[PDB]
Amino acid sequence: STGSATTTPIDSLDDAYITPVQIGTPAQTLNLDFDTGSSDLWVFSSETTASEVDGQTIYTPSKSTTAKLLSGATWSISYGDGSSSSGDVYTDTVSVGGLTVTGQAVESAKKVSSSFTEDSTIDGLLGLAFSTLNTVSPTQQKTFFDNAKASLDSPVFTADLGYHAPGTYNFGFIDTTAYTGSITYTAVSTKQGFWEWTSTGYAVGSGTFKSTSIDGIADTGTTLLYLPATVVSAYWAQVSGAKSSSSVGGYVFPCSATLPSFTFGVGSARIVIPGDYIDFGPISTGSSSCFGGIQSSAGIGINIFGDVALKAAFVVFNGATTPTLGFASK
Ligand SMILES: OCc1ccc(CN[C@H]2[C@H](O)[C@@H](N3CCOCC3)[C@@H]3OC[C@H]2O3)o1
Repeated sequence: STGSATTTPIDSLDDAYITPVQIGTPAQTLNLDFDTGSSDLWVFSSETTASEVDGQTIYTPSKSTTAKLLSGATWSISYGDGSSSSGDVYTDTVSVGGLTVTGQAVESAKKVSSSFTEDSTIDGLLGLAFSTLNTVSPTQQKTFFDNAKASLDSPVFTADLGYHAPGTYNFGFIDTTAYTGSITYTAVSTKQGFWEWTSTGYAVGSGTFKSTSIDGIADTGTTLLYLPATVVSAYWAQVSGAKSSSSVGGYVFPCSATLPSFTFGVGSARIVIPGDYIDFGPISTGSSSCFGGIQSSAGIGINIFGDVALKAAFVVFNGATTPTLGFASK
């Protein structure tokens, strides 16, 4: 089997991407944030505290003839931005772009934090990291991909995120028309449950390539590119007037600036992030100070190849017995 679904930026800055997902019988279509950095599938629901729902589409398990309450199961997730969600669990039929899984754990939210409430465009998350990170208790549950894996033509999915444009998630096949040149594959460690790999280095603009190992995760659920302080300093040094601001919470730069590209290494291959991918616009409405899309990972503990990096590539999440990651230019 295979599946193919279009993924769309939620706003003009590509702050996140949503992908339509069919849940239940008859189908209830929710727009979910496909997140290769986590392993829960959770949704806004009929059970979510009413004051915490503001515009989102909800899953109503009582209206699904295939929904079954998973007895005694609960879930709770905290995210690094201080946001959070929690609730109970159903199993139900879930389909993505024509690919169907029966008995998928669908984690129904009873509570969500204010950041989720304030964002009407995201109806929940679909995790695509390794199932060891799933938060369901007392019995951990499997990801959509893990459930679909055996049935797929090939045990893979690909992420093809657009810059200010739609893109695609494919399951079970590699679309060889979606990239240029070759796909370079690189080793993955699953020891922390992530798609964790090691970049071979970086360049800033037309600068010299720096060979240096950068261990990080391929994370579609993170907006920006988070890299070591040394690297990030080297990047913003090439932007006149750029400064790290404590009050704003990272590097900002004059909106009139022309941003240099950023290149990262995948083995001997090179992925080039165009400079305008690194512009996330005025820090507040009407400001001439803009927020940078490359930020320091120092306060995180791990480097994160978020959408800013991934959208510059065609990315293969290879879930073979020994998983690997593939990157191609496009
Ligand atoms: O956009 C919608 C949304 C909500 C939750 C997630 C999934 N990724 C999250 C990521 O894990 C968190 N990291 C990012 C890097 O700095 C440390 C904290 C951060 O906090 C929420 C979001 O970014 O996406």
